[PDB]
Amino acid sequence: MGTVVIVVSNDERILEELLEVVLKSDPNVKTVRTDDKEKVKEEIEKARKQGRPIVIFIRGAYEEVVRDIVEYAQKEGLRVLVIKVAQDQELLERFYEQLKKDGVDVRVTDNEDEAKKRLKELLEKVGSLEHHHHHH
Repeated sequence: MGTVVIVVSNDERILEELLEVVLKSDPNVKTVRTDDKEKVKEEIEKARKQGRPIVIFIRGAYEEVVRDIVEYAQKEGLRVLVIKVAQDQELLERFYEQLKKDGVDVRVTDNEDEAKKRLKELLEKVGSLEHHHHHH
């Protein structure tokens, strides 16, 4: 109950399309476009309260803010899983390194087409692990 899945991508329309994917898949799973620091934390309190997964849509430039939020989500003791569209960028990689070095799990989809599929497939169960055995 109350798993936190943070959908990040640089382009807006991707987060919009991917919003509609998860929102129509389940309207009680709180898909919040906010890109904020304090608000995400407030919505996480609501998520754990209901006992439902929460999907936070942050942009690539805004993703820098997510590390401020990570501390709170750890203090909760929740499963923190960042679903992130990689696409060969130094800024995108810069922040990404902080997640893995810390211990927060990050699913790099590396595409937008598969990203939306990943989201709905994680709602089939909970979203707390890889759906493929990542050899290479």
